Amino acid sequence: HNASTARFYALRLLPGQEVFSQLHAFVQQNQLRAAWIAGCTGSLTDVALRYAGQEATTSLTGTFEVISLNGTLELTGEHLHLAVSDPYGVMLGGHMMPGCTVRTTLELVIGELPALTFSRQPCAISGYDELHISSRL
Amino acid sequence: HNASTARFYALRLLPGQEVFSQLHAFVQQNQLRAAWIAGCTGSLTDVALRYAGQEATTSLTGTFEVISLNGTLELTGEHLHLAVSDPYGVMLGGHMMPGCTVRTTLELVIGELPALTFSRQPCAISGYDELHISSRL
Amino acid sequence: HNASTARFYALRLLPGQEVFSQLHAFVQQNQLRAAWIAGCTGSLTDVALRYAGQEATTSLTGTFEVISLNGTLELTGEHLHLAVSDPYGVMLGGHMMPGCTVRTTLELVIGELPALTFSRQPCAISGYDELHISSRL
Repeated sequence: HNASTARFYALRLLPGQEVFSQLHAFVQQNQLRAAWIAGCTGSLTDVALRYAGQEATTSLTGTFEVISLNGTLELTGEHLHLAVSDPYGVMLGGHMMPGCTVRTTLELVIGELPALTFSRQPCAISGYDELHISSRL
Repeated sequence: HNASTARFYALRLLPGQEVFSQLHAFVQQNQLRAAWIAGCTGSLTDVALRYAGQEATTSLTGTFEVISLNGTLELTGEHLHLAVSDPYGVMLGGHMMPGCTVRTTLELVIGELPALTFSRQPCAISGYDELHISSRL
Repeated sequence: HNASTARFYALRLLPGQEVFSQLHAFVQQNQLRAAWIAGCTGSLTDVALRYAGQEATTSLTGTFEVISLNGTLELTGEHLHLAVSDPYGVMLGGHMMPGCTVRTTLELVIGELPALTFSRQPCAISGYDELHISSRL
């Protein structure tokens, strides 16, 4: 039924740290196999996003607040989306890429589903490696 | 105290599937009585949103990334909000309506609160059927 | 490892209620020490946001839908971000401040991490009081 209890972790990233690398380090340290971002708040200086249907990554630098950071992650993969707001309330969003740097802080609550395992397997329909959910066993 | 442990489900919707119908099918299959979207990431082609205070639904078609999908759902009701971003980072958001179609994928982590039951009961204050939380018992 | 199980609460705020005060009342009533917004949907009339890097709070009044409300909260502190959409799909976001009032409803699922305790301690790096996570014990 792809059901499972959940174990949660709370963490705070520091100024200057790059988000993707830190999330991967956390996933590795705790050997998370089926995790997702359950909650997130903070700020960024550098932002790296890949807009819908775009192949290239867009790099931005400024004063940004993280409005939402959603998605799944595991030992060998992830799929995260980010939305940020600037000093005038304007928001931008897309597929989060490596390169986002913490401004003052990034608070996160990450959930792990012990009974499941996430992997990225080729989907003949979309043509990309998509989320595959199987029992941890 | 309206407190409860939570059971989580992970799922992936496929290209071409309509979100509301699939969420309802999942709710029905597992007989979820007090669920909420704990995490979500993906993409859409068709988007159906009802903007703030509007009576009519706005239908859009294009290349969109799902930035956030939040809300509650249960056997006989739901209340979900969606935010999407286009190929240029521009975002749009509102009350999600039936009609949103998956582009490449939609990854979801849904939580269910076994000790509670969600229902929609008339609120003399707002004038609409609002979320009512009671013990599962 | 800053890990913990989670206990969840579901609640609905009423028309006219101010969000910060109600969240604090809920935190106080249940003596929550390490909580976060796990899910949220609803509408607002008055919106109080502090944009990225800004010192002053921006006050708005109108017809808004809550697209996302994220962040942590505890007995003596909180850090929440809000994103809202107007009658034309336009979104605005920032650091949520006291002053946001419910329009028709605000549905929330709040998680509490029993094994942890959140506090705000001075960070010599950012220069502000930041999230500090310690064991509940």
